[PDB]
This record gives sequence, structure tokens and C-alpha cells, in this order.
Amino acid sequence: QVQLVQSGAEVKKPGASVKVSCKASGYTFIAYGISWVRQAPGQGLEWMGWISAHNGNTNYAQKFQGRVTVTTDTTTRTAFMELRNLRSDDTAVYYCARAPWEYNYRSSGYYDSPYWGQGTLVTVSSASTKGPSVFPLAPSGTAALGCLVKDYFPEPVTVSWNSGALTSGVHTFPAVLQSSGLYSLSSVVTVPSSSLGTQTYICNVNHKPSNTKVDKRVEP
Amino acid sequence: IVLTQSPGTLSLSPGERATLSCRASQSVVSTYLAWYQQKPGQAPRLLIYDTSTRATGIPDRFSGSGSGTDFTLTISRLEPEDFAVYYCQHYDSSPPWTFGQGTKVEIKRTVAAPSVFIFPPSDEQLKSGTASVVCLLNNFYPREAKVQWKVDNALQSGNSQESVTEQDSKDSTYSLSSTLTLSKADYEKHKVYACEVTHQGLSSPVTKSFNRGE
Amino acid sequence: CIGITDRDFIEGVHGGTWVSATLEQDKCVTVMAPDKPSLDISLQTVAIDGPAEARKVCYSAVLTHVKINDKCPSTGEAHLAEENDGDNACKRTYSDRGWGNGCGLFGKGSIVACAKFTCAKSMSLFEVDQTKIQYVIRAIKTLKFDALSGSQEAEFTGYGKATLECQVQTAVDFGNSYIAEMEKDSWIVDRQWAQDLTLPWQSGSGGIWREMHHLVEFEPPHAATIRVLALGNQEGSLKTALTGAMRVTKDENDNNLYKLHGGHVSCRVKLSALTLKGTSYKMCTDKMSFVKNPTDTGHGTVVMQVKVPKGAPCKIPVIVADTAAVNKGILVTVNPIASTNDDEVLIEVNPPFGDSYIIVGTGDSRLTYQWHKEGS
Repeated sequence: QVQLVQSGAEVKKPGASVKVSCKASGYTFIAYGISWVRQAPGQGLEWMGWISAHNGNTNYAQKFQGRVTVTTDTTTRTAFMELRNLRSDDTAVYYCARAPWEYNYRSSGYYDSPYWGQGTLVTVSSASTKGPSVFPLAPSGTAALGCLVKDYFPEPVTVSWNSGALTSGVHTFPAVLQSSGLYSLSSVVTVPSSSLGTQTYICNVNHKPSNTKVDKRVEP
Repeated sequence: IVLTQSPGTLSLSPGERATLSCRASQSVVSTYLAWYQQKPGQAPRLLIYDTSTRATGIPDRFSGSGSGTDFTLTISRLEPEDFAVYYCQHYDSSPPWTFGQGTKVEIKRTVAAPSVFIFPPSDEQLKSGTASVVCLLNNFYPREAKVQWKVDNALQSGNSQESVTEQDSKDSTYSLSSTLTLSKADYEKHKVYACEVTHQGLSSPVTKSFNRGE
Repeated sequence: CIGITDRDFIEGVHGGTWVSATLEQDKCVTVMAPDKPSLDISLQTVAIDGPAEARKVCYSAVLTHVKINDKCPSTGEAHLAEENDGDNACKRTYSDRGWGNGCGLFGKGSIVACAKFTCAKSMSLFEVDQTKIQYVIRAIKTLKFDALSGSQEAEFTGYGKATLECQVQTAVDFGNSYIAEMEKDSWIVDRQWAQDLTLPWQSGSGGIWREMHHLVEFEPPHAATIRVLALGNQEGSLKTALTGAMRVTKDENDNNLYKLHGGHVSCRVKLSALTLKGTSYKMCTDKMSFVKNPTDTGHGTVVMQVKVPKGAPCKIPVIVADTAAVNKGILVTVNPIASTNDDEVLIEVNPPFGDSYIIVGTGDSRLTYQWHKEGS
């Protein structure tokens, strides 16, 4: 088919540089300049820069003028993006998109479907890998209990309850970034009062980057 | 060239008719408006190029339109798949792509108040040197709710971070868990902790309070 | 109005009296008999009702949605699904390729471009049904007529029942001409001139915009790209090419799609056995001046208007000589007499080719005019 192949995951400390590839395949890459869009977590989309292949002149957003630099490789069939000194809010997912080549209301593909590549998950923060610190949230009408997966880096983490025996009322919350740069989330379950002192509840935390597997039991 | 996408949060039940508006600056012969659908955790799937011509493999119910400065994405019969955030992009005779400010379509149901729960910091955690209080809201609707931490009848703002889960696949409900991160020395220096909860389905703002280790 | 002469009617032994007179627009002809009221026959309009649209010539195109396919030299020929669509016009030139733009070997590389054709402003070509031409006589009683219905009857108080056997002779021979309608203006153009036009045309049944390339040309292709030369509205070339053509006023009173124009009518009135009267007119040899100078109508005839302040009841001697008095100036105007004093009387003249001399007057106070005619 027709698709764009991007680069893999990259982790850089603030102030460093990031070069994301975008290998076009399936169409005539000489036309159809490739534009770049990003997505901060939670925040919407915004366009960073744009490049062409024929008539290689480029254009950049006013906010990102002094940082980004986009290059092309005609023989290798690839489109690049170099991002300069990295701030904290620059953590996002970066996309390359097919686009017209001149933007003059009729040249070639001004009315053609813009294809999109895969994700480029750029996570910039000072700290390094850390295992999760699991802490319980003991209960005290309908009983509620959970575990606090605290101080872990990076995502993801799989919080399974009772080794996979609980799927009712289990609201595993999305993670948040603290002021120290380490995520922490909560995974709680709403259980009836009769099942407190009779059954046994265990939260099974599995962290793949550190290969740390924690199984904490919640006692009232 | 500014864009204006309305409405922001849409609450429609399956089977009804949807209508979005991406109000553009100027609609001329050279005006490109690509619509999008973004599910939480996935890349946007291209929906309609130009203004009204469906993309590759997009179902028949999706259709765009253009009249004046305002454009319209219309979904005839909503389906459980079609509940996500929708976007619109604009570029005309100039490189920059101006994107929309979002339009989430959620399932509508009867307003249900949350069941507020508060969890004290585990006594094991305080031996490390940090204290995190968890205030949990469970199975409520609509999403719009405010949680204010009250430490000894004092409004604390600047150390709490919230996280709301996506809508349920069974009863279409949300949840919220506010986390108050405090150092050990500053934690035990106070006495009573609570979280004020204000929701649409509450006749009186509920507050779950607990004293220092009692 | 205007009185008739002796030989304009004939009263027989039994039956009735017939009047054969020609009536052009806005020119009356009266019938007076002693001990009976005078008549007043007015030809209101000679128009057409809802002409048929033959085709639709486009003269302002909007080209968008340009898509390309690029094939390297000696790797086949590029194809697009828009070459078969009726919305797009396509062109096939070649773009020079090589190791730089990523193609295998050198040579002229194939490239095909297509652009959507959206006609914004288009002039339409109407054709007249010569038998369905309307012409109205307001003798007050209202009478409508067709070329098919040359006889319609109406009884008047004083003359009995009257039958009017009429006949219409056109002025432009619609058998070879069209009626072009622009945005607001209209024209009468030749059929072959409108079919020998270098502009796209939409068919009668609806069809498609056939022969689009008259308005769509692309820039020479670069490596893999095309720019579209948007040839703008050729209205500047049409309204200039339509300068020397006859106009047709759309309508004032009747309805829409009811196109009025001048012409010629011949009628015969079947009145009862009556002793009618004849009135003669002398010649106009007095002072006279031009109100509207002799101007062209488009179909060769020149139209002039004159004012006769002295000795009004006469016909004006219009002579078109080769100066001498021998004229080869074939006259179109019938009944060129003056209704009242200080009035204007229309005079339509068909001069020959080359250079002629209009002669209005005799001896003193001659209104002369030259009119070069190179009709082709």
C-alpha cells in the first residue's frame, strides 16, 4: 500500500537533540512534501514545520523557528526532523504527514488525502530508570481498596488484581507526572463489605522496563 | 488564520445524529479541511480529505459539508465505535496547518453522584519520608467535577494532581483520584485532612474527613 | 395614427372589403369610413416564448484538484483514474528525469496530469422555432398571433365581425442564427460562428463539458510536478468579439424567457361590405433634422430617425445613390410618414456594399450621410 515509516522510541535529557526519520514508501516522493505534527499528552495537535522534496524550500511555525530543522534524503526516500535543545513540555508524540509540495491552490496533491506515519514517543525528563514503590490503600457503605504504584519510571505498568480474578469495579487510573519526574498512579476496586474479611485481595504490579514484579496484599 | 471548533464536549446516546462545527476564518475555493477521529491511546485515523470526500475504508455514515465560514461533520447513526475525539485541520495557500480544539462525543445517561472515598497515607510509606493522601471518586457522571483539598480547614492548591479514567464500557461512568503529596515533617504537623467534592448530582457538597492517625 | 390610401383597400359588390397592410412595431395604421368611427391597429410585440437551449458554451473555468502520476523513463506509461472521469481534463507531456530526481536512467520520463473542470460562467445558445413566434395586435381589443395561426377573428362595434389573415416575415433568418445569452445581456449570433468557437460546450441533453482543452493548459512538467495555467474568463475576448452583433432585449412586461425583438408583419383584414375611405400623403421637402443619426443594426440595415417640423403629413424621400439621384439603396421602411408635427419617424435603410450616400431631402435642405459597409 502507501504508508510512512517513522523512527523508534527516543529518550533524551533536556537540552539535547532529537532526529526523527520518516521513510516514505508507495508513492512518488519527489512531489508531495512531508509535514510534521506533534501531540503533547492530553493537549491537542499543533503543526511544527513543513518541508518539500521538489523545490526544497521549507517553512516553520513561528513558535518553533529557532529550534527545529527539517532535512530530506531523496535517494534514501526519507524525511528527517532535528529538534534542538529540549524543554520539559517538549514531551510528545511526533507525526510526519504527507502534504502538497507548493501549496499554491493547484499544483499536485493540493486536494489529496494526507497519510500519516506511526508514532514517535519522545519522553524528555532528567531522571533515569526506576522500579515502582508499591504502597497500599487500606479500607476503613460499599468498601473500596486499592494500591498506589508510586515513584516509577518510565511507563507502562500493569496492575492486575488477585492475579487476574477481579474485573468488576476495578478503575485503574491514568498516571500523572510528579514534580520530581517519576510517575505515580492508583488502582482501586470497589468490593462489598462481606468480601473484606473472608476473601483475600492482592494487587499484582508488573513493571517491564525494570522487570520488577510486586504483589502486595491489602489488609484492613 | 484562526479556527473555532464547537461544541467541545458532546453527550449523545447511540443511534442519534451528530453534528460538529469547525468554524474557519475564510472559506474560499482553496480551502482544505481534513477531519479526524482520535481514540485515547491511538493515532488519528484520517476520516475525510478536502471537505466532503470520504477517505479509504471510512464507512458510509461519515460525511462532511461546507457552507460559509463554518464546516460540518455529520454522523447519521452513531455507533459504540464512533465515541472519541474529533479534529479538523486547515491550510490555505500557506504552509501552516491550523488544527481544531477538540470535540469529544460521549454517551449520555442519567446523572449519578459519585461515592467519595478518602485513603490516608499508608503508615509504611511515612517511614520513607513522603506522604500521599488519596481521595477517590467512583462511578459518577457527568465528568465535570471539582475536588479541593482541605488541610485543617485550609484550601491547599499547588501540590495536588488529579487523574480521570476514560468512560466505562458497561454503565458509561467516570472516576477521579486526587493525590496530595506532602513531606513527612509537614504531614504530621497538621491534624485534620479532607477533600471537598462538588458535583452536579449532589444536593450538598460532600466531604470525607479524617484526623491524624485516629 | 396613420391613414390608408385608396388602393390599400377594395370594396366589392357582395361580401366585404379587404385591407392588405404591413405593420412594423410601434407604428399604427388607421381605417376610417365616413359615418363610422376610426380604427387604430397597434402591433405591440413580436416575441418568442421560451426558446429551446441547443448547447451551453463555457467562458469562465475554475480548475482545481490537480493530481499526477510519474513513471520513470523506460518503465511504462503513467495512468490516472481521472482520465476517464467527465469532471477532469488531462494532458500528457514528458519530464526530463535522471539520477538526481531518483529515476533509473536518463531520457524523457512520462508524466500525466489531470485537473477538475468546474464551469462557473457559461453563455447559452438558443434556437428559435420559427412557427411558434408570437406577435400581438392591439386593435380596445387584444389579439395574439402565431406564425401557425395567421388568422384570428374578433368583432368590433361598427364594422361587424372581422377576420385578420396575417403573416410574419422575420428579420434575421433564424434558420442560420442563434440567440446567445450572457450573464445579463443577450445577442443574436450566427450558428456556425458559435459552433466554430474555441471554447468548451455542454450538450443539449446535458451531456458533459466536451472539448475542455480549449480552456485548460498546464505548465511544462518539472521532475514530478505540474503547475496549472488557469486561463481566466475569456469574457474579455467574448464581449469584444460580440461588439458588432445585434442585441435582443429580454423583456419588460410579459414574463421571463419571453424575448422581444423587431421585425415585419403582413396582415389582411376581412371586413364586411363597407364603403371605406382613402387618404393620400404628399412628399416632405421642408426643413428637417436628425434626432438619432443613421446607425447600424447588425444585419446590414442602417436605422435613422428624423424630425419634420414643417408640413408633417407626408412621407420622407430617402434616396441612397452611388453624386447623383439614381439610387441602388433598397428601402426597408414602410409607411415613412409623419404622425404629427415635431415628431420622430423611424427609417430603416439597407445600403449596398462599399460606400453609399444617404439622401434626405430635395433641392434645399438636404440631409446627406455617408455609410461605409463591408459586410462579409
